[PDB]
Amino acid sequence: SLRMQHPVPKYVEVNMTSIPQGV
Amino acid sequence: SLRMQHPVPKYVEVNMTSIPQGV
Amino acid sequence: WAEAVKEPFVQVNPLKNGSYLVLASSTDCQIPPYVPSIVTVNETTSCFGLDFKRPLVAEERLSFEPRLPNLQLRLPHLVGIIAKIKGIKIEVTSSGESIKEQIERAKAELLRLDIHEGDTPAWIQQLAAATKDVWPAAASALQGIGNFLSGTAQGIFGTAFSLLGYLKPILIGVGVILLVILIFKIVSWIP
Amino acid sequence: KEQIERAKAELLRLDIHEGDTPAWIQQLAAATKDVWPAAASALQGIGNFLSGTAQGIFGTAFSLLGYLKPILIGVGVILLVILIFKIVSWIP
Amino acid sequence: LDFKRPLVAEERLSFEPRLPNLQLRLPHLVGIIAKIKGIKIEVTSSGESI
Amino acid sequence: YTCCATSSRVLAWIFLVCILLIIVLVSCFVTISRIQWNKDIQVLGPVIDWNVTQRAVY
Ligand SMILES: *[C@@H]1O[C@H](CO)[C@@H](O[C@@H]2O[C@H](CO)[C@@H](O[C@@H]3O[C@H](CO[C@H]4O[C@H](CO[C@H]5O[C@H](CO)[C@@H](O)[C@H](O)[C@@H]5O)[C@@H](O)[C@H](O[C@H]5O[C@H](CO)[C@@H](O)[C@H](O)[C@@H]5O[C@H]5O[C@H](CO)[C@@H](O)[C@H](O)[C@@H]5O)[C@@H]4O)[C@@H](O)[C@H](O[C@H]4O[C@H](CO)[C@@H](O)[C@H](O)[C@@H]4O)[C@@H]3O)[C@H](O)[C@H]2NC(C)=O)[C@H](O)[C@H]1NC(C)=O
Ligand SMILES: *[C@@H]1O[C@H](CO)[C@@H](O[C@@H]2O[C@H](CO)[C@@H](O[C@@H]3O[C@H](CO[C@H]4O[C@H](CO[C@H]5O[C@H](CO)[C@@H](O)[C@H](O)[C@@H]5O)[C@@H](O)[C@H](O[C@H]5O[C@H](CO)[C@@H](O)[C@H](O)[C@@H]5O[C@H]5O[C@H](CO)[C@@H](O)[C@H](O)[C@@H]5O)[C@@H]4O)[C@@H](O)[C@H](O[C@H]4O[C@H](CO)[C@@H](O)[C@H](O)[C@@H]4O)[C@@H]3O)[C@H](O)[C@H]2NC(C)=O)[C@H](O)[C@H]1NC(C)=O
Ligand SMILES: *[C@@H]1O[C@H](CO)[C@@H](O[C@@H]2O[C@H](CO)[C@@H](O[C@@H]3O[C@H](CO[C@H]4O[C@H](CO)[C@@H](O)[C@H](O[C@H]5O[C@H](CO)[C@@H](O)[C@H](O)[C@@H]5O)[C@@H]4O)[C@@H](O)[C@H](O[C@H]4O[C@H](CO)[C@@H](O)[C@H](O)[C@@H]4O)[C@@H]3O)[C@H](O)[C@H]2NC(C)=O)[C@H](O)[C@H]1NC(C)=O
Ligand SMILES: *[C@@H]1O[C@H](CO)[C@@H](O[C@@H]2O[C@H](CO)[C@@H](O[C@@H]3O[C@H](CO[C@H]4O[C@H](CO)[C@@H](O)[C@H](O[C@H]5O[C@H](CO)[C@@H](O)[C@H](O)[C@@H]5O)[C@@H]4O)[C@@H](O)[C@H](O[C@H]4O[C@H](CO)[C@@H](O)[C@H](O)[C@@H]4O)[C@@H]3O)[C@H](O)[C@H]2NC(C)=O)[C@H](O)[C@H]1NC(C)=O
Ligand SMILES: *[C@@H]1O[C@H](CO)[C@@H](O[C@@H]2O[C@H](CO)[C@@H](O[C@@H]3O[C@H](CO[C@H]4O[C@H](CO)[C@@H](O)[C@H](O)[C@@H]4O)[C@@H](O)[C@H](O)[C@@H]3O)[C@H](O)[C@H]2NC(C)=O)[C@H](O)[C@H]1NC(C)=O
Ligand SMILES: CCCCCCCCCCCCCCCCCCCC(=O)O[C@H](COC(=O)CCCCCCCCCCCCCC)COP(=O)(O)OCCN
Ligand SMILES: CCCCCCCCCCCCCCCCCCCC(=O)O[C@H](COC(=O)CCCCCCCCCCCCCC)COP(=O)(O)OCCN
Ligand SMILES: *[C@@H]1O[C@H](CO)[C@@H](O[C@@H]2O[C@H](CO)[C@@H](O)[C@H](O)[C@H]2NC(C)=O)[C@H](O)[C@H]1NC(C)=O
Ligand SMILES: *[C@@H]1O[C@H](CO)[C@@H](O[C@@H]2O[C@H](CO)[C@@H](O)[C@H](O)[C@H]2NC(C)=O)[C@H](O)[C@H]1NC(C)=O
Ligand SMILES: *[C@@H]1O[C@H](CO)[C@@H](O[C@@H]2O[C@H](CO)[C@@H](O)[C@H](O)[C@H]2NC(C)=O)[C@H](O)[C@H]1NC(C)=O
Ligand SMILES: CC(C)CCC[C@@H](C)[C@H]1CC[C@H]2[C@@H]3CC=C4C[C@@H](O)CC[C@]4(C)[C@H]3CC[C@]12C
Ligand SMILES: CC(C)CCC[C@@H](C)[C@H]1CC[C@H]2[C@@H]3CC=C4C[C@@H](O)CC[C@]4(C)[C@H]3CC[C@]12C
Repeated sequence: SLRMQHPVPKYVEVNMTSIPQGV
Repeated sequence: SLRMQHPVPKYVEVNMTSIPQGV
Repeated sequence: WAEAVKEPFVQVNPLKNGSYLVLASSTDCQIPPYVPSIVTVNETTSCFGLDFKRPLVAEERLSFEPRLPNLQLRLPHLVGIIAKIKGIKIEVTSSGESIKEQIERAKAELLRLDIHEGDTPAWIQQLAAATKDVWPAAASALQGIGNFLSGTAQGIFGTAFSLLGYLKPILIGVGVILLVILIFKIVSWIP
Repeated sequence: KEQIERAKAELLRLDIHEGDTPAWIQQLAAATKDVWPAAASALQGIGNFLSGTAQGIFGTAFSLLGYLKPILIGVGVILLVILIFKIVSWIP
Repeated sequence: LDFKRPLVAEERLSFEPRLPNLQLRLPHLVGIIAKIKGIKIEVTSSGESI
Repeated sequence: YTCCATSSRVLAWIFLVCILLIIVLVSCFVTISRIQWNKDIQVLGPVIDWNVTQRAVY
């Protein structure tokens, strides 16, 4: 007997935008 | 603008057993 | 204005339209550090130890959002040391200041943080952190001579140098007494 | 008396430095102008000499000779220790 | 100024908070540090090392 | 005796040279560390422009 856990790929989309002058 | 792809964890269970003498 | 802050720094504001405003001293979920940004995700995930949810689809209307002009800003090289030794939020430049005026502003202040008999190792470690970006070879040397006075033995050399530093006035005094003997003893040999 | 003994220690410790002598001398003049106008005009002159005359080469020279002070003493001491021995090794 | 004797009151069920006690070690020369700044200045944290 | 007298002489010379070198090593360190600090103060500092795309890490 030998139980194991194999990792399987995935992903989450992350958009980012700027803030001119930090305002 | 800046589009990105962040990895997110997951897993698949995998059981294994033996074959005495290779028969 | 500049102001010293505690590390690690994390600030996350949930916006009403369903995005998040992030400013953080460290990376997470691919978000760059030190520069702020408006962040949106296509599927619920945990970032900076809290849940960033996917927003509800919206209908597009005519916008009235302002678009400010962009702006490059040059700061003094040692802005971190200037903000630290004030212990309050302090003015460091103007938007439209010259290289010359900007520098001649904390120079006298900064020059008078000189080496002392009582914290040479702690001083030498500041000089390294200040020199690292300019001359990396020198930094690594200074850092070494720092840890020698602090660490090697039980810091006995640090102790020895600290003490020989404070004795300077006594040593001169003795030195002068030796000359006054030597001169007389010499003159009282010549026929 | 109380008013004066209030920023005196603070103010005394804004002393002359090897690294901004010309910029210091120009403050001393502005501070002295109302008290002693003759001295101010002098100090202001010796200010502009270290800053302006040539390409400020004298400012440079004095700034550098200021930072070297510890090396010079060290050498000076080595000369005495030679001179004394060389002198004592002439006397019969 | 005059500290007056208060009027007798009737006892009701209380909701007053009781905060935890706390020892706090300050620097030996805290008075000289506060004097040469001439503003209200941060001197330690609750849970800082010697 | 002569060896003991010679030893005392040689010891004193090495003891003198020992100090006169330490005087020169400390003197040189103070001069160089203080100049570098002066140069550190007058270097050009960083630039900030609020551009996120510029700071992307893959
Ligand atoms: C929650 O709310 C927040 C807001 O609080 C939402 O975030 C906002 O989302 C908006 C999307 O709806 C974003 O707008 C988009 O910005 C994009 C990037 O804009 C910049 O780059 C542009 C291109 O630059 C390159 O290319 C040009 C040549 O084309 C070169 O010259 C450059 O060098 C670059 O290489 C550029 O045009 C923009 O410039 C404008 O803005 C800056 C300041 O930010 C000014 O300095 C500029 O002067 C200029 O503004 C003036 O001129 C423009 C026209 O040129 C006018 O529109 C302005 O009114 C003003 O007069 C930036 O530098 C854009 O690419 C993108 O364009 C789309 O839409 C247009 C039509 O409007 C189409 O034609 C395009 O094809 C494209 O589809 C759009 O405008 C906001 O940036 C963002 N705001 C913030 C603060 O982050 C968030 O999404 C919300 N979340 C949710 C969940 O709803
Ligand atoms: C105007 O208003 C003000 C308020 O704004 C009024 O002032 C308040 O008046 C109150 C009286 O009504 C005072 O309350 C009384 O406090 C007494 C002292 O409490 C302290 O000491 C206690 C004993 O400590 C010794 O002994 C123990 C062993 O028994 C040892 O372990 C110790 O080392 C000491 O040797 C101690 O129990 C108390 O500890 C509690 O409080 C502190 C913080 O102050 C906490 O750190 C503790 O954890 C603890 O709080 C928790 O645990 C207790 C139970 O143990 C709970 O009750 C709490 O809710 C909490 O969970 C203090 O260190 C008390 O002796 C006195 O007790 C009387 O009442 C109880 C019943 O409640 C009886 O059983 C007793 O027999 C006794 O009659 C009472 O509580 C307020 O202190 C005071 N407030 C302030 C801020 O000064 C003022 O009077 C008003 N004026 C007018 C005119 O009306
Ligand atoms: C606001 O905007 C100003 C203007 O851009 C910024 O100040 C300028 O910063 C830049 C970049 O750091 C400096 O560029 C360097 O210029 C020198 C040559 O300078 C000489 O010639 C200039 C000709 O126009 C002249 O303006 C200068 O005059 C100033 O300086 C003298 C001397 O101190 C002073 O007396 C005057 O009163 C003026 O203050 C001066 O005569 C050049 O040698 C540099 O070359 C380097 O960089 C280039 C490009 O990378 C490289 O190719 C070279 O090899 C070398 O490494 C560099 O181009 C400019 O001198 C600054 N100008 C002023 C007026 O100060 C300012 O930083 C901005 N402020 C803020 C807050 O953001
Ligand atoms: C918050 O709480 C902390 C923890 O209590 C307070 O800090 C402590 O203060 C006490 C009281 O002033 C100090 O007690 C002394 O301890 C030394 C021995 O210290 C050595 O051994 C410790 C073993 O646990 C160890 O933690 C120490 O490590 C620290 O120091 C080293 C060296 O600088 C440093 O490298 C480490 O990183 C740590 O910082 C250390 O190895 C002991 O010699 C003292 O004895 C005197 O007092 C007793 C009792 O009166 C007396 O019997 C003796 O004769 C002698 O007079 C004394 O017990 C303790 O060292 C402090 N601990 C730390 C971690 O700093 C702190 O003050 C509180 N803060 C605030 C703001 O209130
Ligand atoms: C992060 O930014 C991304 C841009 O790089 C966003 O992707 C865009 O999201 C919109 C959502 O409305 C998509 O629009 C959909 O388009 C499909 C069909 O695609 C075709 O037509 C569109 C125009 O309608 C065109 O842009 C495409 O090129 C295709 O030709 C429709 O079925 C939908 O109903 C909807 O109209 C954009 O297609 C998409 N653009 C790109 C370049 O991928 C993304 O949404 C952002 N993510 C987050 C988390 O905010
Ligand atoms: C038990 C251990 C064994 C004993 C070891 C010692 C044996 C010594 C033998 C006898 C000789 C005595 C020598 C006398 C030394 C006196 C030191 C003087 C220190 C001193 O006054 O300097 C002041 C503080 O700096 C300081 O005090 C910093 C001093 C320098 C620290 C760095 C030492 C490491 C040097 C590394 C050398 C290699 C580097 C590359 C060359 C600043 O000077 P100022 O008072 O003029 O004021 C200038 C403006 N503030
Ligand atoms: C290429 C050009 C030609 C070369 C010219 C130079 C030739 C020199 C020839 C060899 C002789 C060398 C002489 C050694 C001089 C060393 C200077 C020492 C400077 C120094 O240590 O002073 C410190 C800073 O002041 C300063 O550094 C300020 C120094 C004075 C500046 C003013 C000079 C103008 C004088 C005008 C004279 C007329 C006025 C009326 C009499 C402060 O002193 P401290 O370290 O003891 O600390 C006291 C508490 N901070
Ligand atoms: C969020 O965006 C990610 C982009 O990483 C999407 O991931 C894709 O999912 C499909 C399945 O529909 C896969 O076939 C693709 O290979 C994935 N693309 C990648 C990894 O680039 C994801 O589907 C989106 N999630 C939601 C809920 O819309
Ligand atoms: C196959 O087995 C894996 C074990 O890795 C299961 O993974 C768990 O899934 C649940 C969601 O139902 C998570 O909450 C757990 O954290 C996962 N366990 C882990 C990673 O140990 C998976 O659900 C199973 N898949 C199927 C289709 O039954
Ligand atoms: C913000 O940063 C990005 C990346 O440095 C700049 O975009 C680049 O612009 C140059 C031309 O100047 C192009 O050759 C690159 O291909 C662009 N890179 C990318 C990834 O788009 C951008 O110009 C910067 N400034 C602004 C105002 O957006
Ligand atoms: C040890 C007995 C014989 C006394 C002899 C005197 C010697 C040790 C003393 C006299 C004057 C001293 C010098 C006085 C001033 C300085 C400047 C300081 O920044 C570095 C050390 C240095 C250069 C000292 C080194 C030690 C010194 C040369
Ligand atoms: C040039 C060679 C031969 C070395 C000779 C040593 C001479 C130049 C050195 C040794 C010690 C030095 C002095 C040490 C200290 C001070 C105090 C300072 O506030 C003014 C300069 C002054 C007075 C220095 C002048 C130059 C000096 C006299």
